[PDB]
Amino acid sequence: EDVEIKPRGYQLRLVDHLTKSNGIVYLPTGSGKTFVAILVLKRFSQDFDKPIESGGKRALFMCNTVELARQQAMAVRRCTNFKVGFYVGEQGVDDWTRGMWSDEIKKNQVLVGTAQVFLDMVTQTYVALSSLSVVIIDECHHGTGHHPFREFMRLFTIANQTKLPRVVGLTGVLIKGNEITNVATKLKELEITYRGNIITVSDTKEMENVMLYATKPTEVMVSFPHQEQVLTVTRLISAEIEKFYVSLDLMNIGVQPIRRSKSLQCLRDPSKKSFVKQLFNDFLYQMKEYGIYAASIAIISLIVEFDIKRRQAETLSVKLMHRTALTLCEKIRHLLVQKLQDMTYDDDDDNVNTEEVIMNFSTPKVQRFLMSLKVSFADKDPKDICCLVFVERRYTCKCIYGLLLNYIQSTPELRNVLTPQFMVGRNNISPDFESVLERKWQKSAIQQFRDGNANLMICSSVLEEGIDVQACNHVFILDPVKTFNMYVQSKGRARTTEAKFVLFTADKEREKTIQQIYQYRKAHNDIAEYLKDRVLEKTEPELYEIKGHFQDDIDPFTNENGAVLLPNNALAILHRYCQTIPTDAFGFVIPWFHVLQEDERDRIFGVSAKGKHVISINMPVNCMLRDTIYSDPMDNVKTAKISAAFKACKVLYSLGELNERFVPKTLKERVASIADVHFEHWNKYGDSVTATVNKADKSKDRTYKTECPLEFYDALPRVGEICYAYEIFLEPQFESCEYTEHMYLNLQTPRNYAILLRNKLPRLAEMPLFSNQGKLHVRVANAPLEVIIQNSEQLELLHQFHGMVFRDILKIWHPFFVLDRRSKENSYLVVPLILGAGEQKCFDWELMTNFRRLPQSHGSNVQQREQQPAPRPEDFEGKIVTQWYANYDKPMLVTKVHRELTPLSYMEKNQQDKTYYEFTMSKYGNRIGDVVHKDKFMIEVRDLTEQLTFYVHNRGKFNAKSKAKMKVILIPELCFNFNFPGDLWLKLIFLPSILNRMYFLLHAEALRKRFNTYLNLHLLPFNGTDYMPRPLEIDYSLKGKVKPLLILQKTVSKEHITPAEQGEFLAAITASSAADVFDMERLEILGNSFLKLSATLYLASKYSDWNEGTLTEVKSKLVSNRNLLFCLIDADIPKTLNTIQFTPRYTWLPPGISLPHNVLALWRENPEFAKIIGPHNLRDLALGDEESLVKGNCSDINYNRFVEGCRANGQSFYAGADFSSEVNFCVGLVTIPNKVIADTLEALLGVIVKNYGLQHAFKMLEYFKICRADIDKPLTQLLNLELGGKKMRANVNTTEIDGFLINHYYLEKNLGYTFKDRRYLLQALTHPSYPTNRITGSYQELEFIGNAILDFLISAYIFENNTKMNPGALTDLRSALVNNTTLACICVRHRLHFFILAENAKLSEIISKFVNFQESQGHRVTNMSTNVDVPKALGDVLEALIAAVYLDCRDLQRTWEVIFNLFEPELQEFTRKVPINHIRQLVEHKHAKPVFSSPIVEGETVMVSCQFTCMEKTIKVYGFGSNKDQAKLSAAKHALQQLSK
Amino acid sequence: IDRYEQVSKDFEFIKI
RNA sequence: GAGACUUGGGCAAUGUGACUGCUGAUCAGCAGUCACAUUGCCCAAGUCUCUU
RNA sequence: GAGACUUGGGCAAUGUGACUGCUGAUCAGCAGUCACAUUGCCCAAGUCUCUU
Ligand SMILES: Nc1ncnc2c1ncn2[C@@H]1O[C@H](COP(=O)(O)OP(=O)(O)O)[C@@H](O)[C@H]1O
Ligand SMILES: [Mg+2]
Ligand SMILES: [Mg+2]
Ligand SMILES: [Mg+2]
Repeated sequence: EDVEIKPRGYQLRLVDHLTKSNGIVYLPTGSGKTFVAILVLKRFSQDFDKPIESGGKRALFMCNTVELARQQAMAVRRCTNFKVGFYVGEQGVDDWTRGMWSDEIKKNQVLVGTAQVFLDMVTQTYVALSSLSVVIIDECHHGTGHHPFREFMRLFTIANQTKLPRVVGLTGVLIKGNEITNVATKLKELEITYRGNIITVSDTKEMENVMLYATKPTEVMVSFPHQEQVLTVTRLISAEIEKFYVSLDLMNIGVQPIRRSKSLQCLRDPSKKSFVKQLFNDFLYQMKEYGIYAASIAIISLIVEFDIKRRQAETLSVKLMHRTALTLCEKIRHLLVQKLQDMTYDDDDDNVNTEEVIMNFSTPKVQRFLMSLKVSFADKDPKDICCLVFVERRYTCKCIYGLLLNYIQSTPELRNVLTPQFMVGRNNISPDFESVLERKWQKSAIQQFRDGNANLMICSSVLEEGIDVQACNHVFILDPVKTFNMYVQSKGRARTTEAKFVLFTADKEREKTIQQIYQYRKAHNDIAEYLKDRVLEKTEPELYEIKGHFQDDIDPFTNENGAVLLPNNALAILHRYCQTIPTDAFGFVIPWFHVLQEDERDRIFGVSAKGKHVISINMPVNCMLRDTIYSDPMDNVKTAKISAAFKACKVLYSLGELNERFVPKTLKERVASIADVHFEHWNKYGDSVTATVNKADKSKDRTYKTECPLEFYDALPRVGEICYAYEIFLEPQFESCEYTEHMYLNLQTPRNYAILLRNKLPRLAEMPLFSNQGKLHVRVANAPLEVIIQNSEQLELLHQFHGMVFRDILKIWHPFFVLDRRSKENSYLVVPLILGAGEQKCFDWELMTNFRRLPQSHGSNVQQREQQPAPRPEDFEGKIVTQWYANYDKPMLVTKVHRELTPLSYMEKNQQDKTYYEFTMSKYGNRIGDVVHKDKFMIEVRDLTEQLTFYVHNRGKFNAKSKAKMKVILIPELCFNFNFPGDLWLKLIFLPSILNRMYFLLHAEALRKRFNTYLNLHLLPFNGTDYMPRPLEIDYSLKGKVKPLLILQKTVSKEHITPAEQGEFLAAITASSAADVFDMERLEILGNSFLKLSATLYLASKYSDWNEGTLTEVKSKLVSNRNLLFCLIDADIPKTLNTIQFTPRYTWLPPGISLPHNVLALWRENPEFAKIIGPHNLRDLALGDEESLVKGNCSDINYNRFVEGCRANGQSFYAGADFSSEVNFCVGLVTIPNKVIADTLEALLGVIVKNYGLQHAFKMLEYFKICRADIDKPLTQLLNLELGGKKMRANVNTTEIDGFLINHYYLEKNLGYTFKDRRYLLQALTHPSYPTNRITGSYQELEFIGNAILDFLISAYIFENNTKMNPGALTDLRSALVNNTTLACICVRHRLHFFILAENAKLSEIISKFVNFQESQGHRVTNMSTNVDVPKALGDVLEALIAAVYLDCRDLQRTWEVIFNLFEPELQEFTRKVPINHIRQLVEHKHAKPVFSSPIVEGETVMVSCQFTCMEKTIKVYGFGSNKDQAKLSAAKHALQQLSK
Repeated sequence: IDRYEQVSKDFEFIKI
């Protein structure tokens, strides 16, 4: 700070003597004793930085008050180089640990704090006492009796009596109290307390120059008459006041705890009854003392404080009494002002009239005060005025201030110069008069006085000690001096020169006053006489003095680790420990004390304790010990009480309840009450409640295997069985045009290909199939045709036909495949059927007996064609051909026959005036010598498509394929012919797309049967059912009363349960990646919404003794995707999900064909070779035809090849390469991510809720062991699930309701739901700030469930009423409709803001300004001028109130009716353009990107500035608001308006 | 009593 | 009345602890959804090869 | 009917940004209710030694 810190003429020898032994300094205030304390710290600053465990030390600075603690903290920070710890209670100290304390000790070389904080620090032995080099004691004159200074000083004896810290005593006045006679008897008490000699400066005369900084002011006194005359109105009001006292004694407030006198004498009225008595007593005291005009302001103070107490009252009984008291104080004010106005008829000069009425109605004492002030100041300069005025009581200060403002305003000579102020002690009275409690004035009155803003200071005894103030020029002690120390220090507050000390005394009591002042003068002169007359000797060897001084009280207790309990500290710790018990409705959390009667003393301890009092301690009804403990015989009631408390503490600790710190023990966890019964199935998967994964996409993508459907396993027919054949119908939808002639006619042909099964198949609905010409509808025969394998060779021929079909006619084959007859996974056969006897179709054995080996296309020479017979025209009609001269082996379909055309053909568009013979000689004449059969026959042919996955909807477009296409004609003898009919070929192309829907349709049928069996639906429409065909999910982007909701209409009725269509389940199976016309994503949103509603309701019903915070933080993990994944894995469903895109050419394994069995064995049973063999090794297994179509396994050469494939992978750069991505389909494994699986879980939920209603859906949710059943009763409906308690219902009867519901029918006139129980309504309208929350609760638990209710109702309504909207807009629409702001607009439009009950400062006017904004804006939904804060409470009020409406009838239809009546305009305005978030809208711009600055705290508001390149200009705009999230929206609001250019 | 009794304006700040 | 001491109401000042309420900032979790940079699939317009 | 090829359009699987609806923890500021503890003070009553 400065180098002028050189010590005064005394402090050097002061600290020199302090070094030798303990000392106490007595120097007057303002003489820098804090500085000499810092000097002592400097002298004892040798061993500070070293740690205690290494022998280091620190220091301790003791304090008295938190304000003085801060003052000394600043004083030590300004001129020290060490580190100081500012330790104050009600924060940190009660929550710190030994590690934190030790670490602070390591850094802090010295500490400061109040006395009890250090007491708890040392007695609990955070650090050893010897760790402190010195102890600094302020206000050491308090170090007597049971004050904490003496208690701490007691610890020195019991501690290690070697290398003790030094103690220094500082006090402006050495003695506190009136036992000033024989002050030598008082000094030695404090001397032996610290066992150090008192020291005072010897050269007082020479250092009186420095003492001029604390100059003695002149002492004058003012004498006023004290005539006993009182007015009539005082007697008029006194009788009524005592009448009110009686009436209050007759009040009927609720029960109140035990309250009686200090020595446990007769009972005393409860605090809420006696506080008003005390207040009125003090008001009457002020009125009698200071005058009527004083009471004229005191009564306003009573009004303004009773209003606060009424506002802060919780029970309704208190409010009526406080309102009666307020009306009484209003009457008192009225009559006081009536007296004022009955006076003041003399003059019309309002200023002079006010001054003269103040002079008149003032009591003579206050009149003398006023005119003494007037003559002392006399319109001098404001800077010349700086003083303290001390009165006795706090309300005295307030009333004196209130009258002084009016007196000063009534005098122009003092108007511009006096600025009064007042402050008081701990009982913090409001510093305002005309306003309710809304003030926030951080700068306390001491700082205001230090700034010079105020010049005259009114204060109680709060300012007499400790607080450092400017050296004021005057001191006026309005109230009589009563104590020696206070007089000494008050005369010390006129610290400057030429100061004046004014005392106001009564005329008739002036003689005793001067006598008392003279006695005080003699005492103050005699205080130094003991030290001046003291015999020069040390203060050390008399340890017996200290021993006797501290052994008088009750002996303490100690144990291991040095923890010591102070017997004088037992009451606090007992009350704290007994306050941790779970209280009843009115259970008492305090011990009950009952002094034993006179002759019970011998009943327990004997006749030896007749005069020694004994008291029993009664534990609470929920204590660890329900018994009682009795006190030791002690000579007084208070010592008996403390002894009983100490013994109770000792027994409680010896029973192990209290820890070594003696602090009450705590609680560990609460959420784990349910985290064991709901999340127990994770452990078998390696997961737990507290385990989470956030790296490497672990627990996000998992490899799964698939199982064939239950109706395809072991389906391969054998000899001597009734085989079943289901034919396939392909119905053409596209019209018959020139382009669609073949695809129509040859697809309507009777010939079909069918499936032979050993099992049964259900009725599978028609599904669409999109091909190039258009869409095809496929249905399977309902009734199979029973056939029997009557020979092994017939089965062999059928199986060879199946294999060669898949090998050639579709080319869906791989070299390493083997014709399968052993494995039963998805194994079956496909066989054509033809008319053999009547309409029924038998086996077309002609085909299978011919096409064992498909006709191999080969070139024919002229000699061969010369020997080749002439083909008939019928030999090609409907057959399949291909050209052998060309390198192309592609099959070619015969379209039109030529019986009327010759090879020297006619003209064409391209080869005009040319024949086909000339064209073929010109083009391919190289490999044709001549056409030997050059007559009477060519063929008109058309090629056929190669695409197989006929799933995409738009691939079959024809708008641009409508253009002209060439007509192609070929010569027969140059094109090789197949006897196969293209009729069957065209249908056989579509096969894999049929099979990969049959697969998942059978899976969906199995799941449908399971979920109709578990929910016991086996009714009529579920056995003789007919399944509606496949629907199209158009929204997959691939091209007044209410209408009752269809989602819930199937809950109270059974006729409306629509049968669960198999198409819905198939949609629930197929993921997005499969890319079919239908998907699960639309049902996803509804399923998730129902899951949320059900989980919230279930948790809020089972745990009605929990808060919504724990409910949310548990239902988070219950509904989390991690939970759904493991749940559905437990359900073992993933074997029946459709994800992959159906790549048939590479991954779709043929049904009756698989790679060799030995390969399966030694590659699937071996973990070491699990995924080491890559597809490059697999493709090299080009086995023999007999090695792959009959034998069924690999040869030795192929054996070595595929056993060395993995080794070659391990000796090349292929080592470590992934061989699982779409190259592990051989074993049937599939890799699926978690999102898909969870989405299918609640997609099944959505299907079930849509078709079967809410009730059946919630019943099914039980099956997934997520909603655990209750032991008392397994589970009930989603409705009538009885929930409620002390947080969902008001805890008051019907009589108290109207006192909290001023208006109810006016809310009814708009809501429309007559409540049969208003408790829900009251609990919904009760804000947390409202005082009843401590006993009744808040609307939080209700908003939590109303949120889910409104969410699900809105989600269901938008789902059902809009059939072709993707979730991209569905969630946007519901979020816009559940956004908080539009909820506030709904609240204000329907005028629910009137009834909402809350009490907070900013909330008082935020609602009013928002409703004014809406009314001016015409109820315009923002979904905005001057960034007005939205009152987020109103939306939460609706959220809780919807739930309150629901619970009153437990029906959802009524809630939906009310919600629709509420939202009718909104659901017709939002559906048009679905307004989105404005920040989102701004970020949606292509190039006008935003960038937002940092938060700015430049004032009470916050703001952020943004930049956007509008018209490629680097513009900058800014927005203001209360919070960052408010300005950011408004900043965007301005910016988007700027884009209006 | 109808009204208080007024006090004399002049006095002395007598030393104590 | 002095001294010793007690009781009851009252005054001023000091401090601990419990409880909930409001606001602002920071950190992280849950469910739904959207915009910008990577592969695959299907089209618009146009060029070449191949097929009459 | 296919391939090659360009420009553009549309849809689905990775990395950033941001919105909605529940919330939690920490820090800070402000405010309420209640209990208890210590020093000193006057007022009224009472007991004893004691002066009268
Ligand atoms: N030797 C000194 N060096 C520097 N400042 C001093 C010295 N002596 C007194 N002061 C100043 O005088 C003021 C005295 O006030 P205070 O410290 O409250 O007195 P005390 O400590 O005696 O109560 C302090 O603000 C202090 O800064
Ligand atoms: Mg000071
Ligand atoms: Mg999902
Ligand atoms: Mg809310």
